[PDB]
Amino acid sequence: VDTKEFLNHQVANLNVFTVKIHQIHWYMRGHNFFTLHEKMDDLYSEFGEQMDEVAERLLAIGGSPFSTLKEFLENASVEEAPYTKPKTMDQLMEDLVGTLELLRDEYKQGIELTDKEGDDVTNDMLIAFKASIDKHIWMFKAFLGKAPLE
Amino acid sequence: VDTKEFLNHQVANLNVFTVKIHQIHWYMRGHNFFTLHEKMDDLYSEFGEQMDEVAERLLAIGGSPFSTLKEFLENASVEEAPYTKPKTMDQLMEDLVGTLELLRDEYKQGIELTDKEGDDVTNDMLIAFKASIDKHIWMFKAFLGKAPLE
Amino acid sequence: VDTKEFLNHQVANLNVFTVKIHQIHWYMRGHNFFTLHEKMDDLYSEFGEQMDEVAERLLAIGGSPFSTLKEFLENASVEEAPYTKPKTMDQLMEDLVGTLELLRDEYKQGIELTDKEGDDVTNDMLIAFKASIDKHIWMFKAFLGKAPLE
Amino acid sequence: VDTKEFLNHQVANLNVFTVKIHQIHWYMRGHNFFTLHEKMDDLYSEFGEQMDEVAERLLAIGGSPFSTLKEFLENASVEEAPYTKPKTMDQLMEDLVGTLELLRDEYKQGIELTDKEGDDVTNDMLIAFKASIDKHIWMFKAFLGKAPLE
Amino acid sequence: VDTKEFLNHQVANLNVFTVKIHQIHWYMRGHNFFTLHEKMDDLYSEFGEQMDEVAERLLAIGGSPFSTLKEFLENASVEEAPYTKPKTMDQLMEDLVGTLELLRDEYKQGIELTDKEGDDVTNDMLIAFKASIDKHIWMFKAFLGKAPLE
Amino acid sequence: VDTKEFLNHQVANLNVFTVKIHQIHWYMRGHNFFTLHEKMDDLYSEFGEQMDEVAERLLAIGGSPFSTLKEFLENASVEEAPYTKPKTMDQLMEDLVGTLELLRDEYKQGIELTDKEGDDVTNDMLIAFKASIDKHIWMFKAFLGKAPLE
Amino acid sequence: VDTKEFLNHQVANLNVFTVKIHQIHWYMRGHNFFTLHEKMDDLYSEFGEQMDEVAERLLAIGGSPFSTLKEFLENASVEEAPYTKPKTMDQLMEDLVGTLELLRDEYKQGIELTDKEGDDVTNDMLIAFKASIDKHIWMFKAFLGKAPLE
Amino acid sequence: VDTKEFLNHQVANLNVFTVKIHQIHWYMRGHNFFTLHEKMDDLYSEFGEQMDEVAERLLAIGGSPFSTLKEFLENASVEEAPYTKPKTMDQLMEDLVGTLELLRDEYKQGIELTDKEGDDVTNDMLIAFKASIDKHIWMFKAFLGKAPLE
Amino acid sequence: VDTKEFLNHQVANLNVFTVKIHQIHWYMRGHNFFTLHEKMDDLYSEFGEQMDEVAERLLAIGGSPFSTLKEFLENASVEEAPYTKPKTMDQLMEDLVGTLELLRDEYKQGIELTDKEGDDVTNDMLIAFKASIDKHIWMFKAFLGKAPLE
Amino acid sequence: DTKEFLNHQVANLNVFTVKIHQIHWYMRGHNFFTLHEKMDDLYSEFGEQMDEVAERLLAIGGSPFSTLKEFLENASVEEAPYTKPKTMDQLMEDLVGTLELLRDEYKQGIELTDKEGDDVTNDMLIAFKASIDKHIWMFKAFLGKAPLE
Amino acid sequence: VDTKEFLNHQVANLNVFTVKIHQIHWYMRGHNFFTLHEKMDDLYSEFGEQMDEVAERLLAIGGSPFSTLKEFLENASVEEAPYTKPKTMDQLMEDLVGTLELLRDEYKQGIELTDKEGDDVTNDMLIAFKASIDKHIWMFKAFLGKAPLE
Amino acid sequence: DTKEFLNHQVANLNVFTVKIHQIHWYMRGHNFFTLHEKMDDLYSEFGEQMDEVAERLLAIGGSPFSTLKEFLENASVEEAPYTKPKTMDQLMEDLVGTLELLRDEYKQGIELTDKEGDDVTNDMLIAFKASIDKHIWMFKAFLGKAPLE
Repeated sequence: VDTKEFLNHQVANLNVFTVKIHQIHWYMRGHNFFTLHEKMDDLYSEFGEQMDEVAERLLAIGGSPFSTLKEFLENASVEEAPYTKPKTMDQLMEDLVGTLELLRDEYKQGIELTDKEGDDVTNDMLIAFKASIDKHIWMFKAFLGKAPLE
Repeated sequence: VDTKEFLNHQVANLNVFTVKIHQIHWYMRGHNFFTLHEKMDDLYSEFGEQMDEVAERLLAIGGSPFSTLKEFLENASVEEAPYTKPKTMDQLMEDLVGTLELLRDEYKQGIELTDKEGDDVTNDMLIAFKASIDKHIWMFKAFLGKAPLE
Repeated sequence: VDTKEFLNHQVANLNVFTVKIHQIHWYMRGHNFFTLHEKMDDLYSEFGEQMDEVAERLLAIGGSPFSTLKEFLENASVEEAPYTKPKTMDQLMEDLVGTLELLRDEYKQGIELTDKEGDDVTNDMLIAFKASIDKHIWMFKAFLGKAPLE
Repeated sequence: VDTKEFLNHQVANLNVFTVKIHQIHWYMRGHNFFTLHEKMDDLYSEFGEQMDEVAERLLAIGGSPFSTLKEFLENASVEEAPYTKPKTMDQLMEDLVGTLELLRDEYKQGIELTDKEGDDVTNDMLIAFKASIDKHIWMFKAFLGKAPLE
Repeated sequence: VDTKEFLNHQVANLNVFTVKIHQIHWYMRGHNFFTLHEKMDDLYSEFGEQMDEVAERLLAIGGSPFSTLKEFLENASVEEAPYTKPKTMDQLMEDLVGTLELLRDEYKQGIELTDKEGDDVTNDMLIAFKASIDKHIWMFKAFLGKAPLE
Repeated sequence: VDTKEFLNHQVANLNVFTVKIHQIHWYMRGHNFFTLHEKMDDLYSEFGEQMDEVAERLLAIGGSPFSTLKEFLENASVEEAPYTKPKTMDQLMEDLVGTLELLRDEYKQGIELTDKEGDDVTNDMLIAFKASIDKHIWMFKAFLGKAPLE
Repeated sequence: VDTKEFLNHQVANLNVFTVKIHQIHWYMRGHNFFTLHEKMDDLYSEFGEQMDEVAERLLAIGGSPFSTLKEFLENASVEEAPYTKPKTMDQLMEDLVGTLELLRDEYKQGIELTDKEGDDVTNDMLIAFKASIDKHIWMFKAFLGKAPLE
Repeated sequence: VDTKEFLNHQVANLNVFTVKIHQIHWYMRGHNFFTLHEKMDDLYSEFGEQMDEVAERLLAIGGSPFSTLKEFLENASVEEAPYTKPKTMDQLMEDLVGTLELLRDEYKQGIELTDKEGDDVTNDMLIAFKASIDKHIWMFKAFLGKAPLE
Repeated sequence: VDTKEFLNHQVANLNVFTVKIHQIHWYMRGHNFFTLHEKMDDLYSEFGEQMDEVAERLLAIGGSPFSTLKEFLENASVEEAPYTKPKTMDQLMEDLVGTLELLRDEYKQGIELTDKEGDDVTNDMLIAFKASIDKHIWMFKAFLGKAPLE
Repeated sequence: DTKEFLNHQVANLNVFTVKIHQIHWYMRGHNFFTLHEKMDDLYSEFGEQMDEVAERLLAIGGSPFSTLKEFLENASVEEAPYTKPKTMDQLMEDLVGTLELLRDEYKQGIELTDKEGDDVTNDMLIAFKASIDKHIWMFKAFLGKAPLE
Repeated sequence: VDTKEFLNHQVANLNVFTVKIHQIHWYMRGHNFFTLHEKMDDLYSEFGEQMDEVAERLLAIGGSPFSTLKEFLENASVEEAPYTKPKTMDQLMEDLVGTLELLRDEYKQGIELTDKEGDDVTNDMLIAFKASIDKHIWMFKAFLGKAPLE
Repeated sequence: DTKEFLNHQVANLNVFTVKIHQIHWYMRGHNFFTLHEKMDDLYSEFGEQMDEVAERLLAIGGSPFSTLKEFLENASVEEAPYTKPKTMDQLMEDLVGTLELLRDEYKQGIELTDKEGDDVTNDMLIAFKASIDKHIWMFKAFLGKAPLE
């Protein structure tokens, strides 16, 4: 697996993720609704920007980003489920935290990979994104009454 | 079809549409690249906001929006295709104009539908969206050297 | 009943309502105090502006808005009660949602009435207000762990 | 008359009207000069925008807007007279109020017309403009010490 | 009388007063309509904020603010009258100046009282409010062609 | 021709010119549509401001500005034609550049005239406007692939 | 008389003038109070800036600006009188207009003088200031129901 | 104690207090994490500013503020404890409320002290700070479901 | 002396003081020119606003402010001298510090006076001004290498 | 070493910004307005790169070139007088070429500073290269070409 | 020493350092007082932000930041001394520059350590902070007339 | 003529902005922060003068110099490499000197364009000179000197 395949894989991942953030944003209920609803708006913007930047980096290294929902589903390792049963706020936030941890570890693989391949720019980009992702994992786990690595 | 089903269909449509806008945004080449590149960012934001407002309206009337790429693919009438053969700027803009016209005509059907069901709010929302889509159809058709309805 | 009497009635209702928003704003306690306190400031501004526009529209059609607390009490259908026994955040929010539902249904009546008398402008105004009120009913009921319209 | 002809007619009307607004802006005298001078600047921008939006709407439905002073004079029903003998602030404001009432009633006819032809977007646009015109008529008639419908 | 009762009394007074400002804002006519209309918006905001700070200060000292129109009418010393006969701009402004003078003198009483009970914070708050009210009395009486305190 | 009549003549010119800018704005088609569409918006604001400043200067020197479309048509040397046969983007831009060169030359005569009459203020004003016009001629001729003085 | 003496004379003049503007600002009474009071704030700032720029220009040409009230009184041709008798709004505005006309004519002498002396920078500065002064003379005379040169 | 010693003591207190605010900011967990996390950012800035202003006031009256952590620990009466065992949101907020009450009462003593020594400026400064502290105590006690003085 | 006479004396003082600030602003030379030049602009604005607020307070309590340079010269205790012999930056700053100390001590006398006359508003106003002056005395004395009270 | 490289890039970046102005002044064609404003943007961005590089060189104890003579004597970027405007595609080709030169030279600087343990200068150059790569994609797309083409 | 302990040690360092910046801010005297006073304000904000970011990073990797002055004193290697004997501006700046060089070198060890442990995020963060610190050392040493590495 | 003058000032202004950067990078002393930011301000202002002059030259049918070589060959402003930082007073003396040179040359351009009937270029140069005179007063005051001294 090389840099282009990793960035394209993350394009698929991030599209599935922003749709998931919309799902939480729309279906959440409970006493933390206002704060976590606005917060999901913030996350949607942030990872939409991550997605645009990953696609633009892929383009800049001569790659071709996935650009259809078909390709995003076919290639993403992030998972999604239709919202049938009502979920508690904690359950939605655990789904979010799980996806954030997936994206963190996959980005770690991308950082190591781009280091071996000598792609310093992509490396730096992935590191910055991971920094934000770690911050979120800490904050949302704090919401869940848990330690970041718990 | 009723109002809830129509709005949900438009949620699917707009997700497919915004990803299509991203496709044009990433893969376009030619002398108009900078202008239409920024223009695609603007359209992405605008129809992202349309989708947000449609989903929020569907929520406010007791509906349940589609919230996965699987559901969007299963329900959208907007057509997507992976970017394989290279396309000219005029060709990408013709795809954009085509989907805008589809959304226009479906929005007209939704306006008549909601006006028949007595949902005044959704009616007004759809009319505002159509106002904007008609403007975009005029402008992009002008870019293509054509009259709006031609 | 005609358009003028309806708008004036809503002047009375909206004054009683903004004062109610102040009651909730001042007397609320519980873990969501900070978020819901700011939220009540927002609602006070929003419905203060709704009240200003209803009065200005009433003036523009040749009407005379109620302009004293006495007239407001005499004509408003929104009910107010002095704050004697402590209420929980959920009790205050249920009162708020109740008044929002009252305003939604009465605004629906005004939309139908103004559409019957051929007052297009007042109709459009009430429809925009109802759009926002429906949004609020969804969000606050979501705060209460309930579906909108439930 | 149909929708296209009506919109074009209002383009001519709005050009004659904005020029009249400039006339009052330039020639007014009296103790309310500073307030009403700035106010005329505001109206000039607002009705310049109405004109731009009416023309863009006309373009979007396949029409061809008038685009010369000759066509405006030949087609406008708004009436203009060169400033000759000095006029009082109340006289100029009466001219403005009269033209505003002309535009109000003609917009009423257009709202009915677009409602008959099923042009929902143009109907909504004209309704918004009429809301603003009604507000202005109330305020300027108040300036003249008169009721909005007096 | 003590500090809590005074602040609550001013809650009632300021609610009756802001509604009065709305009455003047809506019903005014004459050559100064535009300037005094905007000015009334400013006063409504300013004394709305004074009312919010008086209530928040009352809460902060362990008091319970009046929070209904009924309590406001029952306890406020500011007098309100329904708008039946037309009033001139000068009559409305004289009513406004009168209520400002009432508030000035009562605030003077509260400054002396709170200085007597050792409530430094409430004293400082009332003194700032009186500073502004005195400024308003000067300016509006100047509008009336009169000296302040005359 | 003296200074007052020169400024009034330019009031007419600038009114016919801004309407022409609107014509180009509305009827343009082709690949440069978006950039030149916004650019025409900018030019309309700028030359509207020049016109307002010219009229205010005419007022300040004891003049009486033209304030009707009839006066503008009778006195303007700028040429207008209703948009009948379709024109290319280069043709509309060549019309615009032509009118700009007309305004440049007439302003040159106004600068010489005002220097002759000792009108330092109007001289300075016309020089500033001419600076702007010269820049516009350079940029639009560069757009047309032409030298500024070509 | 040379450039330095003229600029220093205008430093004295402008200081006396800004104090006069404060006088009008403080002592004015009448129905135009709010507009003309704020307007005097605007004028105070504008001519304070003229004064700073004249002094900085004098410094830049090797001169030494007056910098005491003593020097301002001893050198200014603008006149001032203590406010003893109450004046009407029109009387204050006539005093202002008179001072503006004095400053206009003296600036005209400075423009001619700096032209003969070849001081283009000071010339341009004085011309810009005069442009504003003419605009004010027109506007304030319009307030007085008079033509600018009347 | 005199004014200088009191102000220096409050410098030490405010440094210990801001560090405590950071402690709560970092270690909080629970469903209100996002709101109270931002809230702690706000308090950290506000009380950082109180500290800066207290120190600058101390400098202005000829005192010498503590300027090392050692002096802060040796002189502060605010008490700090390292975060060891996990604490609930209510436990941390109780610590904050307690420290706020300590600062409130000590500020009361300082207001009396500066009032005795005739230090009007420091008296006023401490009164403003106490107003803010009283507001915070009301709000945070409301968060804990308690009355401000309970 | 009473409150009105004191405030009027301070109007005279502050006019002389702001002109002195302008003198330092124009004539200063040395390595600190840029910093102290901007600093003088800031002080000019600040004490200009002090003078505005003092005059407005004098108006609000029924007084009549001095409004000519003649009256300011006749009544101010602040000393001005024409700039003849060149002065160093330290010397100009010592003049500034001297006048700031004069205003401080006179403001202390006014604070005691107004507190004795029971004018709480003017008392608070003067205390705020003294707070700022004490800060400035600290900073400029620090610039001069001195302790505040030295 | 690192100092020699950064100073070289000061010269390169001064020649480059002057060239950006050259394109800004001499461009003609239907894309004039968009690319004219675009050249303003590029001039700001690489003006800032140049300032930031010089500040880094100073921060590590170096002395930046600060005269046009030193820039000409040291820069590897190439400039040519325009008599003459050239087509828009020609100017964009020149710009893309200089961008690729700066990209590759910056890559050499990243490797150099990595070997020398200058983490800060390494990070700075990586950030600049990220932007330069984006520009190469966009201007190459303008020219109807793939990025690495 | 590992990454968690390194970051915590830097939390202590940055707290002692910001308090030191406050010391310099408060006690500085001399001709450069104003510029360096504001500059110390800026440094305090910047290094406060570095400290907050370091603690948030420590939290994100499963660490527990020091959160008391006692922990800061016991763990910080940055040196502080109470301000007793007066110091010159160059002495305070030399203390500041010294602490900056300490932080630069300790951050260099943290960069090497984090590179060793594979902590790409913390590595990148420390590099950004070190970039800023290197710039500050250059600028402050230039202020002291010294070379950066001198 | 006017075109020759404006193009000469393009060269002058490019040499000047590079010199402003030179002062910005090499200054040391107690006034470092104020004059460092001040040099940022001057670089922006004369950068804009340079752009505006070039745009005027284009607007009158000229072709601006657009390479460092042309700037060196045509500019009357003088530059010297700094090895070497120099005192703050020395850098400010150099700056004031270039400002006076630009002032006098701009005066010649005002007279020239006045004789040639180019009112626009005349007004532009007069505005620039106004600013340059203000700067000469302020920097001369910084040096403890009278403006025309």
